[PDB]
Amino acid sequence: QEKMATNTVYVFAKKDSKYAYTGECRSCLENSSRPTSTIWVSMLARGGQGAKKSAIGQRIVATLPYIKQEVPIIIVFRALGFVSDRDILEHIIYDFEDPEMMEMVKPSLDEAFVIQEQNVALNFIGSRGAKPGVTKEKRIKYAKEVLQKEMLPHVGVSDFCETKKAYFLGYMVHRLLLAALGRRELDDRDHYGNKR
Amino acid sequence: EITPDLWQEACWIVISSYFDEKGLVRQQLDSFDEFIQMSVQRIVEDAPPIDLQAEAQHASGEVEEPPRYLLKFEQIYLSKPTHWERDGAPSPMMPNEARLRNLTYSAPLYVDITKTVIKEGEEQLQTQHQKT
Amino acid sequence: IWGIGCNP
Amino acid sequence: LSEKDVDPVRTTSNDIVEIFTVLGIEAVRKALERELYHVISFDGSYVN
Amino acid sequence: VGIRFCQECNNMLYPKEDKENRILLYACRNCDYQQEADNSCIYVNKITHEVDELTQIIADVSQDPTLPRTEDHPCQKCGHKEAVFFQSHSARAEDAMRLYYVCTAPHCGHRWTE
Amino acid sequence: FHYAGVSAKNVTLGVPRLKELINISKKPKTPSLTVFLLGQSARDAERAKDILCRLEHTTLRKVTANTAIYYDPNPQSTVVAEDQEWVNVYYEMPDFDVARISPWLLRVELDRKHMTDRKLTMEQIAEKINAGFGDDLNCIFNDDNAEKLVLRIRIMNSDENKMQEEEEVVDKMDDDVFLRCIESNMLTDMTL
Amino acid sequence: GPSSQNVTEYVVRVPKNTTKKYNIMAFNAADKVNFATWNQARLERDLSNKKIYQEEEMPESGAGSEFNRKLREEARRKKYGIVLKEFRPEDQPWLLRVNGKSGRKFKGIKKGGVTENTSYYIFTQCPDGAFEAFPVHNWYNFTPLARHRTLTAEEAEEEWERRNKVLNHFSIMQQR
Amino acid sequence: AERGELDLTGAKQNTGVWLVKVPKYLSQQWAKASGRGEVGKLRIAKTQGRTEVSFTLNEDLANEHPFVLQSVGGQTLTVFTESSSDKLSLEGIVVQRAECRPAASENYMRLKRLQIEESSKPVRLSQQLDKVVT
Amino acid sequence: PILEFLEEWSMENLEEISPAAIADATKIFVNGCWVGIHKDPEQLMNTLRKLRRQMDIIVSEVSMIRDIREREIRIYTDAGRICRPLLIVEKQKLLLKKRHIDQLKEREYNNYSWQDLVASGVVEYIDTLEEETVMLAMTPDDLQEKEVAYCSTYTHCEIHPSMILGVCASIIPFPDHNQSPRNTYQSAMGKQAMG
Ligand SMILES: [Zn+2]
Ligand SMILES: [Zn+2]
Repeated sequence: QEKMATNTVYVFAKKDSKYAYTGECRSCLENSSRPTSTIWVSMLARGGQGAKKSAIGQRIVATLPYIKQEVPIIIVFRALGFVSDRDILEHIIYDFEDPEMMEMVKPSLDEAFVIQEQNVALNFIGSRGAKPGVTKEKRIKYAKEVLQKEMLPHVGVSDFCETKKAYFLGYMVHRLLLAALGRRELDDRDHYGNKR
Repeated sequence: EITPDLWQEACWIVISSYFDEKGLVRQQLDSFDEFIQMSVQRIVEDAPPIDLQAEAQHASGEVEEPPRYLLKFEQIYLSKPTHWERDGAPSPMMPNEARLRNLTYSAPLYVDITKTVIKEGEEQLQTQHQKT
Repeated sequence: IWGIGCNP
Repeated sequence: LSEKDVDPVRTTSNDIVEIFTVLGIEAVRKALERELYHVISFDGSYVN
Repeated sequence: VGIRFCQECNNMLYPKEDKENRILLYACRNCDYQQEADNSCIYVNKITHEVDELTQIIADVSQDPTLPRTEDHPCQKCGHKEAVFFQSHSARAEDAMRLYYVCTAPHCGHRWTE
Repeated sequence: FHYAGVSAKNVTLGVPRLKELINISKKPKTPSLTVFLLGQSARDAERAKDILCRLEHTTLRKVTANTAIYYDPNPQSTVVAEDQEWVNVYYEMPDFDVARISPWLLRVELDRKHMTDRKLTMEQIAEKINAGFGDDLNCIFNDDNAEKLVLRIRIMNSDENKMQEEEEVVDKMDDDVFLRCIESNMLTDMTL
Repeated sequence: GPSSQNVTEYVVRVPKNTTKKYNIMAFNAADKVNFATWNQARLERDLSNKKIYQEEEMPESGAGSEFNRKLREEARRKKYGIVLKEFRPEDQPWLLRVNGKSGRKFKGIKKGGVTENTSYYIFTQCPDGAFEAFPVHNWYNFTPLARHRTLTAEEAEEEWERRNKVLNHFSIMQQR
Repeated sequence: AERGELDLTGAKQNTGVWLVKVPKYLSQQWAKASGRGEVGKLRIAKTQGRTEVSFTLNEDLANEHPFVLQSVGGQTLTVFTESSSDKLSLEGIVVQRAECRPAASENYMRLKRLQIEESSKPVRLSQQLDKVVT
Repeated sequence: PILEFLEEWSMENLEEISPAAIADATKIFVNGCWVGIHKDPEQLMNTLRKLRRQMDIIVSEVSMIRDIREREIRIYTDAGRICRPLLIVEKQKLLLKKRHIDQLKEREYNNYSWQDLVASGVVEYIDTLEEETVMLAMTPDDLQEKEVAYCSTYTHCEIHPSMILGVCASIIPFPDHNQSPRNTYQSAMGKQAMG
């Protein structure tokens, strides 16, 4: 039975979806256990128009597993513990010299400028999580567990692996930004390299 | 030592070597061999050990008085395909017999299990069950 | 199998 | 059609719904006939 | 053009105008640090996006076995005859079939377009 | 796939077109309209070109080479070296300076190739932008003799003054963010 | 002079045991860490288990179940989940507070990737002139936290509901 | 002066320390005895405009290790110790980083293969049983 | 084993990496996990391929791919990757030589087989992702030999082009002289034949 390759980053463009470009990665825990969990990083299209919306233009969002609502990406990076804007961009953009990529990242940073606390970001992820959250303490611990295990398991599942997950998430974002800029071609689903 | 214009013979010699060593259905056989040899044992080892204790039995002082039972599975063993008759006498099961008698070609699966009892009596006993 | 205007 | 130097008599759109909103139901009868005849006769086939 | 991050809080600096002095100041929202802006340009958008791909090309691509190589076009910098030549290889490159030549040979790393 | 190049247009034919006609879909896959020219416009190719320009949607984004938002406290200062000459000429007899001058500046460069292809005029574009945004936008346009076509846009001088004693501290979008929103709206929906 | 051709060779010593364990403290270059202003510092294990692990089971635990009800209460809580984990400090991150509350605060996290095939040693000058090598017990990467006003979580939720903040964000921060 | 105070005297003295990445065979050779107070000699030879660092394995221990330097300007590193008396201290600031590489190229792969086999010993595999267990 | 070797061969780990240094270095992914970056990619790539061809540490199935334009090296040890064996070309000369086919010809009483060919480095298994980085020659003698220059950097050669066909299509005689749908139809009819 043919299946799409796991533990890889694939960027596709979906016309119907509100996201102009969507980058998905399906992660499995070295095939040892657990179902494969897919995490999507998507960029909203500039077609949506508003006084603030047109100014921000393209804004990156992430569909973390087991969280019902889309989460802004800068919030995910802050939830991992990288609070500073410069450090988040350091993980996302490997060379700060290029202006275009930084311009792409700017709107998403503006959207998440309300949240500057790691605990607050974790609470926000828990609150918008599909599973109900009774209190702030419970929501924070639940969202931390989701980030530790459910999201990007192949990078790590325990052992304080937040830095590795942050770098791989930033790689997904970097590839999405390159696709949006047009520097990298969008991946093809039919290639038999991808079809294990 | 280059092979010029003798290539039609040489290419089919190397192709023949490939097909002699590796059959046409080698993928299925190799994957199943990987399953049995490695994956079954790794699945047994990956499973967390079973931890069991009583629910404050006897309503005594209960200073961890309920015993703790720990089970850890290890060292999975597979026998050759075997068919047990109505008498219960084990016997090897040839494939054709399985086809004719509508039997299922299967092999027994055995696991070593280690059971530890911790009753807070200052002594822990780790009995081992072989080839369960 | 012929051309772009024909058939595949 | 309103733009100057565009013939109002002959200008035609392939969309039948636009023909209905602009020109009327009879015009759509004729336009739908024309479009169906184009799809049928492109291969050279003929239907009465 | 470029984005400047404040030293005090390591966050993005957003443009702000001081009405009293009519001086552009890049000030973080989170922290009070303010910096005068030398560039004096806030936002630049190139709709034509006529950006040369010569800068983007990596000199490492010369090592590729699959790339075609021409000895017809000599290198300008060092005169090495061999030069792998490849097209834009870029999405949103509009309609360009220009060949972006890359000089082979170790460490020359010269990229020219003819 | 097996139409011809003679059509020189995307055309839906065959089973999908049959389904579109049968189902009377509101949106055809390839809506098309055949325009027949009335008189001399049909005879002469140039007149037909004029009609084409009249019939094809054109926005500022199509004719704009690049846009840049600058901060210039003084219009006479002319932070950009190039605009010094024409800004000085315009401010020799300044118009709307009495109200005020907005410090933030939007500078738009229009590609000459696209401008001449659609036969647009700098004065025409200025008039259209002025009409679309009323007096909230003040536009300065170069002469066609200038090698680079430059349009300079600033926020309303009356709006910059706010013409209000209270002045309201709301300070919506300040002026730079408002200028960015204006740029996006102009590029998308100018309909020149 | 002798500096252009000097050859220095020193003995290497590796004591079997050291009273003080050796760790690595790594600061990011962009942080511009400076020790001249480090008059005082406080390094201690974190208490974030207050928020998410312990003393969070304070009120319900000491509510006052007794007798059969006590037995059932304890057993029910235990079997409900898998016994909540408490403080085990040695396996928790480190918090650094330089110059008390006034100065910057850093957080160190143990390097998750273990060095199963690598070891790290530190060479220090000593009066005897021989290098001494000490194994690296742990690696810590410290990242600072700005000593700026932090948005309250409730206020942050309220603000995020108005995701379309047409008004300037800087004024909003000033209001808080 | 408190329990949580960090003794920054090493930072004040600006004591310079060197960080080195060394392989497991070397560390395990050192750990074998680990109590003799000696494992080898570090020899540094400097020329007009080039410096080389090498380590010689002790003759008893064996029964050449060139060192490659790495730039430390991209990250600032310091060493701190947690005393058994709960008195944290700072030893110094890292001023140079180095890596130790094996001399043997191919025969060293033999020792690497032996290490791989040793690490694979705990790996357990399904065992074929000839006779069904009764 | 591959991760251990990579650590030996000067691969800086992501945790120890200064964020600025990543931009100029290639990223090494093993089974889809970004292990670290390497400052000099080509030397590492050549070493990995040598190890695989000698079957020392890297198994034959393990596939190394280097994307030169994107500065990424990807190593896949995953299962389910589909691979085909290809002859190896060094310079413009096939590595397979007359001595190898002489040993193979007397396959009986010489215990020389396909495994010996793989271990000798004459042939190699290449999956599709690695096929993207490989210059192949349909026929060795024709394409390797010097002619009007088309490619002088062939890295692999096909054993025989007729091996692209499957089991049922291989029984078709002169398949290249037929229309394609007819070969497809014969593939289905052959399954239903009597014998
Ligand atoms: Zn700041
Ligand atoms: Zn050159």
